[PDB]
Amino acid sequence: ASRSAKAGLQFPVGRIHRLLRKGNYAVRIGSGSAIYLAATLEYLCAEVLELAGNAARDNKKLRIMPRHIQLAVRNDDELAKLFEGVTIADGGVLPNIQSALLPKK
Amino acid sequence: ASRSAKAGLQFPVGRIHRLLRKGNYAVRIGSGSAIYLAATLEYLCAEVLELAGNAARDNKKLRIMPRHIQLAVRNDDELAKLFEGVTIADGGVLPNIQSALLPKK
Amino acid sequence: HPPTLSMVVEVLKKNTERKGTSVQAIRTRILSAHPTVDPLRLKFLLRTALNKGLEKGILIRPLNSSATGATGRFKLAK
Amino acid sequence: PHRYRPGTVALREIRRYQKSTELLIRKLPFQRLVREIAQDFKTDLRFQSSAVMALQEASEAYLVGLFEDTNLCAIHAKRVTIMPKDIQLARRIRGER
Amino acid sequence: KPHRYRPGTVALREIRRYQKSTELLIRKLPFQRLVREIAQDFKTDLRFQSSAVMALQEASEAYLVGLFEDTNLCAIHAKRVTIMPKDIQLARRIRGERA
Amino acid sequence: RKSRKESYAIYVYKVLKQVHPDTGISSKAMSIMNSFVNDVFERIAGEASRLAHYNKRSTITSREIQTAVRLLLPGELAKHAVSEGTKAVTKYTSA
Amino acid sequence: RKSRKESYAIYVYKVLKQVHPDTGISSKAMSIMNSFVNDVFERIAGEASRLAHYNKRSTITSREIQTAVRLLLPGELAKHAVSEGTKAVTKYTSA
Amino acid sequence: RKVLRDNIQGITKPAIRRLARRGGVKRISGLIYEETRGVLKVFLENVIRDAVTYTEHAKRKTVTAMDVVYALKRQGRTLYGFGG
Amino acid sequence: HRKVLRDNIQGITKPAIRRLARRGGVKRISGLIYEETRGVLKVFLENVIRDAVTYTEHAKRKTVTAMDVVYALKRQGRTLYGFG
DNA sequence: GCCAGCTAGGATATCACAATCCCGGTGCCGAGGCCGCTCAATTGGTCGTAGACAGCTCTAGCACCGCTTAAACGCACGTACGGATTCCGTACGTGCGTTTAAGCGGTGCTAGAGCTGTCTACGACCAATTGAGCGGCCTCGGCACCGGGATTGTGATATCCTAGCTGGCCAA
DNA sequence: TTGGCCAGCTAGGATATCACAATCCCGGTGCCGAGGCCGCTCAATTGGTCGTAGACAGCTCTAGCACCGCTTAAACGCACGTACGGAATCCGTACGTGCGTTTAAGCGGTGCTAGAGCTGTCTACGACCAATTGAGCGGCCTCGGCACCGGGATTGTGATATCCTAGCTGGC
Repeated sequence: ASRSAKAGLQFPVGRIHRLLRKGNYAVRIGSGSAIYLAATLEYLCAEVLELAGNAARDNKKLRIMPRHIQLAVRNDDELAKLFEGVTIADGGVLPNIQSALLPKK
Repeated sequence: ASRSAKAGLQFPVGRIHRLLRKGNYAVRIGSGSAIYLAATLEYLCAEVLELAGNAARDNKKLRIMPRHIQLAVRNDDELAKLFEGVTIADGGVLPNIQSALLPKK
Repeated sequence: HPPTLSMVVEVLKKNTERKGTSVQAIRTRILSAHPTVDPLRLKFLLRTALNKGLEKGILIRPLNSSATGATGRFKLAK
Repeated sequence: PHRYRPGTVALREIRRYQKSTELLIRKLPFQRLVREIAQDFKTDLRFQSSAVMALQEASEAYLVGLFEDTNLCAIHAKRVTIMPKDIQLARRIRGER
Repeated sequence: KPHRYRPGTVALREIRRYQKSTELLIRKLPFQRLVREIAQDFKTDLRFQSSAVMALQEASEAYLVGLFEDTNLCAIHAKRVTIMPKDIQLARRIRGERA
Repeated sequence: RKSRKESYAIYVYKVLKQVHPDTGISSKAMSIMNSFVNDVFERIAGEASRLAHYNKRSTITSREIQTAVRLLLPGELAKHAVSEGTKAVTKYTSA
Repeated sequence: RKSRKESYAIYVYKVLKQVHPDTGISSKAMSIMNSFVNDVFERIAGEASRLAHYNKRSTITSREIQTAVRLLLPGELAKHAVSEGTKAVTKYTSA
Repeated sequence: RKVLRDNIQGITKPAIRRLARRGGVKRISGLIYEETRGVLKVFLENVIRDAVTYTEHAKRKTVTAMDVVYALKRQGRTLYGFGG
Repeated sequence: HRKVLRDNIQGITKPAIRRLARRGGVKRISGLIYEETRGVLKVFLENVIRDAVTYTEHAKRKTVTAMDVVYALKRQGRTLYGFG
């Protein structure tokens, strides 16, 4: 059976494991390491996907639009402050307006 | 005999070679690669040392002072523009004055 | 509060500066002189008042720059 | 006849272009540019279609990101126009020549 | 009449004085004890190598100065000879320091 | 045609079920997600590999992994993610 | 005491002869030079290693090295340095 | 093939309009745009160079998008959405 | 008996920040600067030591070597020379 | 009521000085230089294996053509914001003058980091199997574009209200 | 007669008024990117080996920490004072806003090539094992450049004295 089932997870732990062997990082690879990294990736995908959809039904689409990923990463510090040098194809920019730009009153 | 002699060089080509093997970069290492990198390091040491001394006898010392390395890297674009995130212990800063700071006339 | 030229000649009397009083000094002394000045027209009202005090001869000019009669220092005629 | 006040329009397209994500330049000039600037490094080069897509996307992203910085600089300068001096100032601060 | 230097004289004077010298500027003891508190929160009872705190001070001083000259450019662009905080967070944000 | 782009697509797409069983996706966004995860991967890998070499180990294991993750990930990510990995490893050893 | 800091010190210090047979050195500066060269080393190493993995090679050789060097080094460095490496490799193969 | 020249004006004056707009700036001085034409023109230099070096390393003479993305990511300019 | 220190952020004195800025080529400074600078400094420190201590404990050390510090600095692109 | 001397200020040439640079000598220590150990280097034979070469096809890069409109380009024009001026207020430099606490040197404590030796839990190797994941084809339901009305928001106007203006009325 | 009181003009500013078009929100459609489905397969999945990298226990000594007495000198507080920053004004222009004319790039559509990825073939070279040795590292001794100190040269700064010259008050 699959360790992923034995881990209850979605990424192929043995596949990441071979990535490590042909990742040319260390000569020796502990087993649980791959599981642990897989769980990390589980979670990371979790926020990014969920909050993209969060934005998604906000302008009420049924499917994810890279607009929405772009916005999704914009509104959270913990994400953008993780993703500085990150530029997104067809991402666009978050809606920001500067105050003094506005008409006086 | 030493390849360094057979290369006429100053850095230990076989030593860098073992660095590569325990550098965990590739499973396979071509021989001339180490020689080539050694020559690079030759040159790099050449500019840095020579121009530090260049500054050195300028305020006329007999020995190199990290002041002088700091200055040495400052005056050349090709070096500093190589060495942005580089901070030097007891380096200090190059002598720069801004114009408008001066008395008017 | 009376009309503007009265305050202008008043602050002329109260300011014994050797070069008189700058349009800056004129305006700031006017604004520090009365509260009901309606601050939305002091610059224009005072500028026109200075023009009228100059053309009438009420205002005399110790030092100014040409074509900046409204930008300078004035004195009362005596 | 009917006439708009200055800048009101400007703000309109500010919002317009801050809503969508398309490509803001015209292609053929851009790929032309890519070609000659490539010429200087090797003769008779060749590009994939997607390569220039990445080129334009990175380019426009870089330009808009530096533009907003220049805008901030002007805002600092008690200022609503962008002047070259603002450009060099921001460029210096980010530290590229 | 005691002699007086007009203002900015001493300014430019030890601008040269410090812009030529190289030693450490902050008193080491206050620095290191500051380090000790700021470390305490993350883990208790932490032992520090002598060289480590000196490295900290070196890097910190480099960072602070490097920010300072940039703030200087910010202020001069304001046609001002003084630094004000607004310059500081201006430069900080342009560098991209989210805080 | 005899080639394989061996992405992560099925995986992340299967992910987007249990949180949002109703939502769709764009292919471009899908590609961005793939590129994303391969990124976060090899940065974690680079971190840990540098680490063990410092520590003159030859082995990569979950403990140095968890440090490296607690290194790169800023904020409350560092806590929830490590917790999930702990529990995941925990149930795995349970056979 | 039974340990070895196996620096590059003798090497760079022997270097500073043939250019400046008369000049001295500070120990701090000497350490900075060591740290320097180990830096430029592992950055070159990282470059080349990334390269061959792109190129699905398993071998690191002077050719990919020379590209990587021509990559990182800006300006006329890139030319003189590659020239020196060429000639050095050249005489080496001459046995 | 033919050698082409001077399409730098090809970044047209109104294009820098659009860029300004997405940048959220209101009004512009004239002297910007050639300066703009300056900065853009340098930037491509720094990347395409790297890109072509990537290409020729693999003994290539057709530029893949992958070449571009590697060149960018080395410049701390990570871009997503194109291949891997 | 364990030493717990408090509010030494003020320990950086008025002339301290003065002289530092003086290195930076500034002659004229506001009194309102000092407080944020010490705050500024503070955050940078809380940035560095954070990973550094994790580095140290990664080794099961509870004394910090300079190497921990230098690797920390390295990680934010703040390369320091001379100590390792 | 009108002219000279007074007087004030302002620009320019001149002096004093104290902060800085430069010098010779002193001593001090960090840099340099020699000697002894060894392990991490060279050196030689091997295999097998990634890599060089060679040929093909067929996929994508590329030239080219026609068309269109949509975007660009050149032009008036004015207004609204930039830039130069002044100035007044003060938050600043800056130069006493005191005090502490930072440095510094020393000592005593220790523990915690590090090196030594031990065992063993576990991780690659390898052969064998499969079912899970790739991709290729089809369908369909979400959505981009088209067209029309409604709301807000903007720009101009007419009015209201007000303060100052200017002339009429009355007492000195 | 005439200057002050008054009262109504007057002009302007503030203010509410109305008019339009820009976007938004609504429908409607064909269009296509997502998705379901099926077929192929290769990395994953098991089990056993065997080795070995790490885990633990057991020391020692080094470096860190804490305590202690001088020694300032750097810092703090404070007085004084001015030159800078805010502010505000005023003038000039240049760039946004609109218009009218042009054209050139998308597009789409097609014919055309070469070069990229594929297969298949040969081999040189580097990982590997064991032997050998000397260059490198540390350890020790040393001495020659330097930092410090002290004792003159210089000068950029702040003050000063001269001069001039222009607007006011005494004299004739």
